[PDB]
Amino acid sequence: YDRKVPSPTGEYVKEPEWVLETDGVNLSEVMTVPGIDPTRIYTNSFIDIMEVLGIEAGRAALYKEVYNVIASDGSYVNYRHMALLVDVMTTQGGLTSVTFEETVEILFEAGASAELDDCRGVSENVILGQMAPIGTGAFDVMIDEESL
Amino acid sequence: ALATGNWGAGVSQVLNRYTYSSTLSHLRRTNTPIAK
Amino acid sequence: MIVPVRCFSCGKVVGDKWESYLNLLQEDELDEGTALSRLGLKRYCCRRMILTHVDLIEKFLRYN
Amino acid sequence: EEGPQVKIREASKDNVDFILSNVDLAMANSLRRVMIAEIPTLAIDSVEVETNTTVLADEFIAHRLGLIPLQSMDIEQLEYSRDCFCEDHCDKCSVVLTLQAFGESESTTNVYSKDLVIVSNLMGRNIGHPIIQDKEGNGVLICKLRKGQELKLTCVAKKGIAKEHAKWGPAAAIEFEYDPWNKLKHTDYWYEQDSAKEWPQSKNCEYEDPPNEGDPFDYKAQADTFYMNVESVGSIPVDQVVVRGIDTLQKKVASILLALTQM
Amino acid sequence: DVDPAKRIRVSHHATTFTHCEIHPSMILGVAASIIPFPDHNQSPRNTYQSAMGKQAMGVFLTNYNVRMDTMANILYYPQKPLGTTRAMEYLKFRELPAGQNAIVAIACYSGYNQEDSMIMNQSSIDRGLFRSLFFRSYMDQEKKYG
Amino acid sequence: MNAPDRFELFLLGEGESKLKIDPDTKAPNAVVITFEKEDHTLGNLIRAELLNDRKVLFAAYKVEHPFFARFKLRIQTTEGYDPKDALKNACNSIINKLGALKTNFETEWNLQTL
Amino acid sequence: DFSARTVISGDPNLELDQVGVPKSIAKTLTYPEVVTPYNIDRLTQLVRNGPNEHPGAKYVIRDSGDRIDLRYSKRAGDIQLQYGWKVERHIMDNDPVLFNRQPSLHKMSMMAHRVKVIPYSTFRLNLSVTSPYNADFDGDEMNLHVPQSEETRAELSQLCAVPLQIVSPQSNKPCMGIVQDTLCGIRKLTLRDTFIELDQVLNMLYWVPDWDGVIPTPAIIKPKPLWSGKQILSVAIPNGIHLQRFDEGTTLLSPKDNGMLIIDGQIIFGVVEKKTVGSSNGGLIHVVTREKGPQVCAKLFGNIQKVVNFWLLHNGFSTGIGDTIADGPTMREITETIAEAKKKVLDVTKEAQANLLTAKHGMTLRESFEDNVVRFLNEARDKAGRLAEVNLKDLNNVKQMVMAGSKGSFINIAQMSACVGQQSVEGKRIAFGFVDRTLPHFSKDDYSPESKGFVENSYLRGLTPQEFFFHAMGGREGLIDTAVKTAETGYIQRRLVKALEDIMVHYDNTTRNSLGNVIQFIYGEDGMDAAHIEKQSLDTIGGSDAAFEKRYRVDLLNTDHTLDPSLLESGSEILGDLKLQVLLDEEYKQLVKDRKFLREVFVDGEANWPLPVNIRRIIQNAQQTFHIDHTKPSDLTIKDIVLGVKDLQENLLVLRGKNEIIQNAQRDAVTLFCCLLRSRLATRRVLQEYRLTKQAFDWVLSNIEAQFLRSVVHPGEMVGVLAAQSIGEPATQMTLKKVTSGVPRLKEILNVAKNMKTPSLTVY
Amino acid sequence: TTKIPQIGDKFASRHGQKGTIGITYRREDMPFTAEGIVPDLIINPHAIPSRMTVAHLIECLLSKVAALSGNEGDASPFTDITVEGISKLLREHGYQSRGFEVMYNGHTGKKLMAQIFFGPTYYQRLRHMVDDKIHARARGPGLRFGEMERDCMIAHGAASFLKERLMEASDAFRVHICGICGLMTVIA
Amino acid sequence: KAIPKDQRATTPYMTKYERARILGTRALQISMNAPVFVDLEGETDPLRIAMKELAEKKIPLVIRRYLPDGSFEDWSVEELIVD
Amino acid sequence: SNTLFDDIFQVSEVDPGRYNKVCRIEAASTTQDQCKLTLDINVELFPVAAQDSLTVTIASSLTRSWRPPQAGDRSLADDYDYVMYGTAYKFEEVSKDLIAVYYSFGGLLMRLEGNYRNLNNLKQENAYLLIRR
Ligand SMILES: Nc1ncnc2c1ncn2[C@@H]1O[C@H](COP(=O)(O)OP(=O)(O)OP(=O)(O)O)[C@@H](O)[C@H]1O
Ligand SMILES: [Mn+2]
Ligand SMILES: [Mn+2]
Ligand SMILES: [Zn+2]
Ligand SMILES: [Zn+2]
Repeated sequence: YDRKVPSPTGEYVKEPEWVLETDGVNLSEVMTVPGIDPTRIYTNSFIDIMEVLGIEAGRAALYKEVYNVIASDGSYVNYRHMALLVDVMTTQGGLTSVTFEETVEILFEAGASAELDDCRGVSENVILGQMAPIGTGAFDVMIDEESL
Repeated sequence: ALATGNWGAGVSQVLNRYTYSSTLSHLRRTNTPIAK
Repeated sequence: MIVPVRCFSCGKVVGDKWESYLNLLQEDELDEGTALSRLGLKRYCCRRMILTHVDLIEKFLRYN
Repeated sequence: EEGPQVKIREASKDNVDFILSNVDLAMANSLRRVMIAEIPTLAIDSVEVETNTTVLADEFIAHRLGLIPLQSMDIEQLEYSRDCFCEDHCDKCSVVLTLQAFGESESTTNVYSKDLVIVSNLMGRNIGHPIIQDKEGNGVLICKLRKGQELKLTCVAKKGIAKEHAKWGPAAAIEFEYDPWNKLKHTDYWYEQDSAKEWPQSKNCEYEDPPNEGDPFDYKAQADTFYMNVESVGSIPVDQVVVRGIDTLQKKVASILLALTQM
Repeated sequence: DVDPAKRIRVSHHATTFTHCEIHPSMILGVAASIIPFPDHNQSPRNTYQSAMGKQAMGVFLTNYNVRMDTMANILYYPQKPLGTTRAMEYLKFRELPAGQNAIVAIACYSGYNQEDSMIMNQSSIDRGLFRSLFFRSYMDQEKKYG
Repeated sequence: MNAPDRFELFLLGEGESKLKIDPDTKAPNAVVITFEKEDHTLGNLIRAELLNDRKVLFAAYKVEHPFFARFKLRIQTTEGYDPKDALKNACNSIINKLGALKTNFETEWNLQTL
Repeated sequence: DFSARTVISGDPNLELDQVGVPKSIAKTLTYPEVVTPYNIDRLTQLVRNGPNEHPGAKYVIRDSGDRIDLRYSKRAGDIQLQYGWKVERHIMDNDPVLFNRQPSLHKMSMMAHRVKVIPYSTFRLNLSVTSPYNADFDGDEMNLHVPQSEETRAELSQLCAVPLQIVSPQSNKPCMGIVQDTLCGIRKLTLRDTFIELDQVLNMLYWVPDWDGVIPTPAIIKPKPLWSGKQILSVAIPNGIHLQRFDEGTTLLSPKDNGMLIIDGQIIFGVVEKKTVGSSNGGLIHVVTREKGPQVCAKLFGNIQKVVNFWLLHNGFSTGIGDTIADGPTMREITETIAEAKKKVLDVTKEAQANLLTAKHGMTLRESFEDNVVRFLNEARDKAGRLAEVNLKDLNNVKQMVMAGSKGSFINIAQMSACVGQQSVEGKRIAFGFVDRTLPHFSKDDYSPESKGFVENSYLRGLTPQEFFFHAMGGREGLIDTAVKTAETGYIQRRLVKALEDIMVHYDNTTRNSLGNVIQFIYGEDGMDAAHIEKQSLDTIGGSDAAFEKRYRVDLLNTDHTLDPSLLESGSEILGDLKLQVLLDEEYKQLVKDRKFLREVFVDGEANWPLPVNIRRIIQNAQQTFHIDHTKPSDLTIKDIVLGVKDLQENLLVLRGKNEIIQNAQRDAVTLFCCLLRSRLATRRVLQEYRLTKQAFDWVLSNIEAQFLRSVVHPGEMVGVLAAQSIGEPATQMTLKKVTSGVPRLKEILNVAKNMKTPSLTVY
Repeated sequence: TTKIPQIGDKFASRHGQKGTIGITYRREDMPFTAEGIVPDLIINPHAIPSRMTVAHLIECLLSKVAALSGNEGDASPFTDITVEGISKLLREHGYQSRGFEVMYNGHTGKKLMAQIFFGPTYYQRLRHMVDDKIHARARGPGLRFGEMERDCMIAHGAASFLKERLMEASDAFRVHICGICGLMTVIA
Repeated sequence: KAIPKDQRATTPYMTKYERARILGTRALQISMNAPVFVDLEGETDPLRIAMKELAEKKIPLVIRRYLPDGSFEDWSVEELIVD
Repeated sequence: SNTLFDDIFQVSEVDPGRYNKVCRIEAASTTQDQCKLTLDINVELFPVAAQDSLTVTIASSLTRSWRPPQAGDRSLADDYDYVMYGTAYKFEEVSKDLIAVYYSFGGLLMRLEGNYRNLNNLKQENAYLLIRR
């Protein structure tokens, strides 16, 4: 591979480097092999990244797997959408995947657990005859008695 | 079983008559239920 | 089902030419193109009209 | 007689080829359009069906009757049904035609538009008559019967313009060309190896001088001469497709002066 | 010395033939036997035609007037195609066609035919182009198990 | 259906006029006239004559949608010269050259056999 | 409920934000409107017309909650409305309504349009809204929804209206552009040689609805008044719009008529095609939106269309069988192209046949052989197709579409005219499904091109039977793969949206779930709205060390490296001044750090990155707006610049808390934009490159600051849903290497699968 | 019923591309050939190069010859029919041989700068049309608003709309509620 | 639990959502014959009227912004900058 | 009211590359070693050949509508064959210690290299261009 690196006079140049690429993955152990650069080793298995290098390095792997998918088709999506997703996947500290009367089953559980429904969802608000505290509902409007 | 398609089901269907060659085609259809 | 009355595209009457066109082929032995041009159908739009007519009524008349 | 100049090169009962000479493209094009769209003419526009045991449905037949061209030389002296004070139609706004046929013979009986009988008072204005231009004088084939089959109808014709439905149009194709050499460079010719080998020369080229390869392009020239050819379906003789054509424009434009006056 | 406009064929490097095809166009089925020049089309398209043909209106039988079916579409004025295939003879498509030869321009003219849309001639319509008959039959039973 | 009757292409609804004439704000001695139940036949023709008139500073027409038979013609003229006057001048020429032409033609046609 | 569905058609005579609604559909749907003195007259008339004449009404409801039915009601001609009753009126021109093509996979699939009541029976649309709705006119239908109250009408027009969705957050660029005809033709219009004459010019001009009435002056006066195509389009581009772009060797005299340059709303040079007027990052519609706002931008797409489709209606454009025939000589070259590749194949074959070929490293001999023959055969297809492209002329209408950008690409030329090429099923050449053969017309063990699916012929020429059958094998695999894609994609899309749907930005700038958990301490790490972000180059990052020090170093103590006195009025007077030099050393040290910082952030050296506030285009505006002479020293001082740029930084606010923590957040949030800022308004650039006056400079800043502040995201935005739809919607146009890719990969990602299909380590 | 073609109805050639009629033009307004031939249908060039339906184009050339000459035109697959041959025959008949013709604009009569591929091609009327397809349910006594449509409205932030649309007309009942035990136990 | 007029830390700019909701709450009121505070220099359209109102700064309403922790700031229409 | 550069040129070259109506003269000044013209011309309205020669004047009149000939039936601030009207976009390529001014005539482009009229060539648009043969 070609690697853009700054040159002695400051400008970026290409400098090829050999790179190995493997079928299969043993990160903890291959990292440790003499002669490699352990600081730049990579895998497309973001689980292994999180297991060896931690939640943040996994978060940043995961983004880079997501971004590869979307660019390999040739399209472009702004950072922050994929960043949102990948934060949602890693904010508990591991990698969490994103993938008249019924339902009763669930309300019984609510009961017995003392479930507190925050009432911020649009369905819950429908059932109650209300607007959801989203967008145009995320503030109240009141009559301005303080004015002339 | 002729009125239903009840057999294996979709085995008997109403004959298409939109156009002459859609008829012929229907009479010459095949179906595979269910590795490439 | 039956000759159309006019060329869809130019309006030329063409519904008075079918018996003749058919007489011109079977009785005087012209090839379809020579026959059409004898009925004066010289643009490709009218020619298409006679040449590609199909007189279905001739079949429909066989039912009682 | 100074102005727009004429020059017929052929004529025939059915067509009239000519050359307009000293005019704008617009008026030329406009006359083309009028001849196609706005010359009044006479055409079946209502059909009552007493009996049809035919193998064709009624609106199929009706539609075919609207298309049979009907004599229309005296159509200025038929009022449009919607301007006439009658309730519905009458002899000032309408011809009425009859059609009866019965499949008498064993073999198949044809119904042609000569079998159309007018049934109303013409006041000896030459209108209404099915037009007939084949050797056998059948005119148009309307239907076909089998032995035992029957069709009885009345029709009402009415005056009308092709804008409203093409059945009312007198003209058929209208040839129309200009600048056959391409001198004006109004068109840019597509070609693989050579523009002139690959496109056919118009017949209209003879009538006009080829250009000469040196001759640097003429920016000032305009389109002044038009090769036309009007073909009539017959409800109206030809010369009359033009003359009534020029005349209809001229009335359009006068209704515009009349309605400045009324401002 | 072969014809620059013919397709390339790769010759008989075979002296062992045991059989020969009757005709290669016989690999096709009923529907794709109505497409002209399918050998000049990208393959998915011949697949999409082979579905749409099944929605076209033509004359499904000569006896329609006497049947009573749920629904039926007969075109006023079926025309046989100026461009046919030799398979059509067997499929009778010339006799009971499903289509008309329309005079077609390929052009940008006004912007009202963009994005798989078309301008059609009104005058042509007036005079019959693509008009069709539609029939619906409704049924009903009487009394039953009361 | 939802199709407007075909008569609507050449025949005025209740309340509508042949012309409406309106002053144009954009520039001086300009007008916009909207013609109802007309189309290009007239609209290209009046227009093209208005341009043979050297006191004619601007002329132009358009049918804004093909569904409605109506056109809009905008004339601008030199100071002193009413645009409605330029449109009499121009409808006048038209009628005159056609006048002419139905004569040159009615003629050329008896000079004629078949 | 209150909605209608039909067939859609396009219409060049509607505005971008309209929808045409048939009159019959408009007499079926209704809005309840309250009588007041402002509308009692119109409502009266609408009542008297009733249900079946449009503008009319179907019910009246009084005080009582009593519903009066206008079709039956023996008193339907005799209602005297009261203030405060209600009338349910038919919808009418300009009511807002919401229009939607299913599946609605992103929010611009549901946009608010202004009604226009029309005859016949289809809903009609402007060609340029097509692409967000993913809709065309072969059958597609779409649903229109009528809002039922005043607040609901306000929501739709003030947030979902089409004009407000030109530039989308998805990709921080336009999602609507000029397409199809008007794109084929704007290029045609805009060529060097296109001149128009006065008759046609004035009709083009009157075609733009708000042309001021001024006939522009013709670019040719002399033998003849002839105006250019350029000038006439320019009538539709508004004033104060500037855009420049350099293509592969464009210069300011573009030999080729490349690139683009446009000053005060007039095209100077360049043919207009998809890069300018398409839905493109930094083209005209992105420029106009931002510089003049949504409503003007939305008019612009109709004024460009009006003009251009008028012109195209009189110019004409077509395509035909001819446009796919290449030259007799081209064909022979194509056929040899192809013959050589078949000889390469033949050696590689004989070579493997003798056992002379080597694999390399875990790759089988036969895998090596196939990889090589397929490169050969593809390399042939491609050369053959470059051949045909070249040979077609500019007037070749296929080529004219490709050049415009409106339709078609190289592969299409190639396969039509030169060669279709190797077909494949599951990544490989057609396989031996009879024993040791692909069809019975071949003999066994045949690995040649023809035997395994190379289609040598073009479409023009026609396929052979064997080719024909292998290309159908091919084709079928994409029909299948397509249905599997569509189904996989749709399920993804719903699950991402259900996962992210509650995440919202809050009035602390934090992004949180319905629990209040923090997902992000500030949205997007920068607090911006992605609609207000544009690709800009960060200057400090690139270049040699010498070059960065010529461009930014000011040394007032050195007669070679000071500011020449023609740059600046004070120039004589600051030579050798020690205390200005102290400021300037300070500004340089910060440029230097800047460059180091960024090269750590962007290890690669990539200089172009989306950031809010397009500074180049503000400076270009200042330059136009203050008529700036490159030929006079400026009246800016050193301190005006240096301290003015420091003070502006303090006011680029995203977070407003009085404590230290929020201050650090604020500074971190605004770091990268501040690097681009200090690089762009450094002293020597301001004077030597931009030549700003004091007044223009002061205008530059106060604008930077308003624009920056208007890019910040708004609390209340539902960025979750947005994120999800932004990622899902483009994962739906994956209709299409030796690592698992595309949709299955992306399944593999979101699923967090233990057992991935191609796991790989990259080791440096 | 008789069905007369209309804006909205669908049509196709036999090369797997459909369209709907987007408007009709009377003949005056159509572009025309010097012979005064006018098209029955006008299709857009942008529909061609990507789909690579060269058999459409070849069918139209072949079909022009067939009409001019009165022969059935052999469009079968796998023969030696060639465009080159077709084009020859059409030149013999007086037309340019790739099927272009000069045409003229209807509105103006002026010639068209570009010439136009023009010929008969067989088109089919397909079933299933703007009249079967239109409805419009707003009550008196697809076409919906499902999960995905709600999600787009959330994306835009339109909470009021989302409440109006997804309500019951099931009337707002009122109710007193203890502020300590949230329940509807309050004797009012 | 309320946050004194000073020390308020949220944007002084009106958001698109507030603006939408204001204009529409006010047009609802103008549409039900509620007195208006501005000169109708012709307008009959309640949204339009409301927008004239918002521009002349004569909409007497207050936006209560809740922070995620229950606490809130009150910002008047008068005061919010409209960009 | 004025005129503002004016000289006589030698034509090196006439490229049409790819266009039909339009071509790019490369001309020299007979006079100065220094002052050059690259310029786009409508060759159908005004042909031009290799080595032909040109009297070239920029000027700046004889911004209100445009109104047809009539003023133009006596009033010609032209005695020339060939007049264009453009817009300067300049880049003062101020290169070496010679100038270059740029100009676009509805996209037909010009460029003058040289020096002696720096205090001459409008900063600005309103710029006509005029040729006799
Ligand atoms: N504008 C275009 N750009 C690129 N490809 C296109 C374009 N338009 C159509 N296609 C291609 O055409 C193929 C299908 O054609 P088709 O006409 O059936 O599309 P469609 O109109 O959306 O079909 P339908 O409406 O029945 O779902 C697609 O695979 C697509 O890639
Ligand atoms: Mn499509
Ligand atoms: Mn579609
Ligand atoms: Zn005809
Ligand atoms: Zn009467």
